[PDB]
Amino acid sequence: NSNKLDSKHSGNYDYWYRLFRKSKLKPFERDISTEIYQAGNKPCKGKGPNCYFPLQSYGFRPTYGVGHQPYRVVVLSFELLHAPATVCGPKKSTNL
Amino acid sequence: STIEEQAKTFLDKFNHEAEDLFYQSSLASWNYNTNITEENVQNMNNAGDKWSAFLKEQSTLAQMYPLQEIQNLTVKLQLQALQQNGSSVLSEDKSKRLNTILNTMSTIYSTGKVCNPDNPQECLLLEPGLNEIMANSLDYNERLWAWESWRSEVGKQLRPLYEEYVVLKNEMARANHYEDYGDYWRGDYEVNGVDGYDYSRGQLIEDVEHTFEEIKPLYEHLHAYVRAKLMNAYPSYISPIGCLPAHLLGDMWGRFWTNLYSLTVPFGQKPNIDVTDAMVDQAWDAQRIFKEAEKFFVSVGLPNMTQGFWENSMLTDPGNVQKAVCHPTAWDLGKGDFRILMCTKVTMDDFLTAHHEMGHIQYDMAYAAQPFLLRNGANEGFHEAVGEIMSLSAATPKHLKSIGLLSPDFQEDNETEINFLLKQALTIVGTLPFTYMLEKWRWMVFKGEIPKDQWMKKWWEMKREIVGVVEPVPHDETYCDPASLFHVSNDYSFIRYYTRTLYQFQFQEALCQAAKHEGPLHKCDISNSTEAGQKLFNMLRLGKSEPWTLALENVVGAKNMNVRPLLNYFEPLFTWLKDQNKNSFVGWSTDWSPYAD
Ligand SMILES: *[C@@H]1O[C@H](CO)[C@@H](O)[C@H](O)[C@H]1NC(C)=O
Ligand SMILES: *[C@@H]1O[C@H](CO)[C@@H](O)[C@H](O)[C@H]1NC(C)=O
Ligand SMILES: *[C@@H]1O[C@H](CO)[C@@H](O)[C@H](O)[C@H]1NC(C)=O
Ligand SMILES: *[C@@H]1O[C@H](CO)[C@@H](O)[C@H](O)[C@H]1NC(C)=O
Ligand SMILES: [Cl-]
Repeated sequence: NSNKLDSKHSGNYDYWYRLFRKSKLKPFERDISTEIYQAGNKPCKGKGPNCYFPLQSYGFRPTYGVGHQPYRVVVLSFELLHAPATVCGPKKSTNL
Repeated sequence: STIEEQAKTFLDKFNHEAEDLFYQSSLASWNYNTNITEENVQNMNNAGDKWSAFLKEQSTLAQMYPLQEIQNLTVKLQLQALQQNGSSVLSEDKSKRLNTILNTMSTIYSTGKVCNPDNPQECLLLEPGLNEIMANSLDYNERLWAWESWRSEVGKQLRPLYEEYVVLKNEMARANHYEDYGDYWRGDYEVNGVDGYDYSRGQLIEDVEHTFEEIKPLYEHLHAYVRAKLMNAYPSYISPIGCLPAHLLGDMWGRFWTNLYSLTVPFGQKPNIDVTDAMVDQAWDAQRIFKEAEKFFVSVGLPNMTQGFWENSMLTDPGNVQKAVCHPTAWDLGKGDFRILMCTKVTMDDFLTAHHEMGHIQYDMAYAAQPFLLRNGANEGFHEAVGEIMSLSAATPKHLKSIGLLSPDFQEDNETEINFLLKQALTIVGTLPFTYMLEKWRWMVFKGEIPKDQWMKKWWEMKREIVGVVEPVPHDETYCDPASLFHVSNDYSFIRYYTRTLYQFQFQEALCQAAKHEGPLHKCDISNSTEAGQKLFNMLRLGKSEPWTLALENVVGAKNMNVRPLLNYFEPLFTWLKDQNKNSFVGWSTDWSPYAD
């Protein structure tokens, strides 16, 4: 939980997330989309009545519930593929 | 493609914008109400103007969605709550005239002054002055003068203005497909589209009339007892069969009979429960009071409290440099920011008031995840009732003994519980007929059933027939005495109190049954039970996205208001009081009046 650094009064309006995309994403994909969504029929241009801007804001304040609390998440991924390993754990031993 | 999805997108936008706007508005109100300056007034005026403009803009923009093409209930509730334009359906001219007449109602009621007939320059306001006059003075002449001066000063000014108020409100209600303003007010309890939970607009009138019918006998017995005590105190002013005078009921309008306690105390010699000596002896302060209530709320398993409330809320009077208006109010600023404001003193009354305020905060915090348009009680009457049930629980002497405020050597007996129940009856039983008759009378006035030239006459006829209250000096149609009340003159519904009285006792009975208590309903304690807390939470999380009937059933299992808890709680009181009333006349005569000799 990050409640001291990634929190501020008067609301935190800096963090984003996306709720609209044409289809499902593929694993480990980056998509900085700027196009406007379309519902099913209109040749709409711009922010139409059925065409919206697909970016929202993570409104944050330090008086939030635990379930809604802005948790800091980092994921670590490894690959067990046969190749020369460059990073490995340390080990140390006794005296001579 | 469909209009439902466009409605979902519109509500999604409105929720996130209105959260910030309402937060700024409520923060301005919070910095004004506690800290009274002139620039904070300007800041609140600006914030409120922005909030009202936003509400009007959203209503105008979302009026183009017809409600006939919505399926899932959640959205339909949001759109119905949003679409109510209120006064905006009326033309601009009559709307502004209405807002001015409302402002004059507020100014006249707040600044109303009455002067004694011996000193023109010495005049008294109501809350600072007449309140104390009719709450402490035992002099008949002084109470009569306070009643008559206040009424003759406010009602004559407020009568034609109330008439045009009723006309404009009826016109606006007819514009909004309502037969009368009474129907507009009754629409709060309205629900549709849910099978097995429907509720009609006349159903409210029917059930309230039935409940008053079943509650009548205890009120009449208490009236007989109070009348006997009053003739014991005042032999030459009250008839053995006639109705009680209005200005002998403890307050300005007969709303509460809490003052008359000393008159109807059964054992003036039996000690009364009070732990202010316990707080001063143990050096209790506001922080310890609120921590004690914190642990009381934790005892049932409710969610334990947050940091910002303790850090930023003022739990004490802010000295004399800054002056605060500290009526007990729980503030939900939105976005998880909950706050409290009241000038805390070391008194048991403040202990119960704090428990009530924390109960409101607990309710407010329970539905924090609910969207912006629905973050409110299932109806209007669930907030206060939930706040008052906690104070009722904390007032039990068992809890006081448990938390080390009352000595374990204290001997509970029949007389002490009879005294406590008489106190509770004087605060509760006295106000039910007043609330019922007041709201009902306004309903007929709104319905327009009573012609203009007999409003006061019919009002007093109802009072003498059903409430047992008769005026001491006759009044003509130029008076507007009902408007001499805070709720009547400032556009508030009054039935809320009757429904709250029923709901709080229904909840108390249900939770006490769930608590497995072996003893009198009034001795019941709800701590030690996380099952009761879970039962309370099962409705606390609901809010009002679902019909109020379902929320009530989730607690008591009943889909309608019932009077069984109220009669069961006061049953020992009822049997003792009927034991007393064997030698006194039961009922009242409407013909007798103090001014008729
Ligand atoms: C006094 O007024 C200021 C003005 O914003 C406010 O910030 C402060 O909280 C007030 N003091 C209180 C509420 O105790
Ligand atoms: C309403 O929405 C809920 C939650 O998504 C869903 O479970 C339910 O089937 C919907 N009902 C209708 C009538 O669309
Ligand atoms: C916090 O609340 C839970 C119930 O929600 C309760 O089990 C726990 O005892 C509370 N915390 C403390 C310190 O009592
Ligand atoms: C008090 O605590 C324990 C809980 O197991 C038990 O003696 C008793 O059931 C509790 N009292 C009530 C009223 O639940
Ligand atoms: Cl009436």
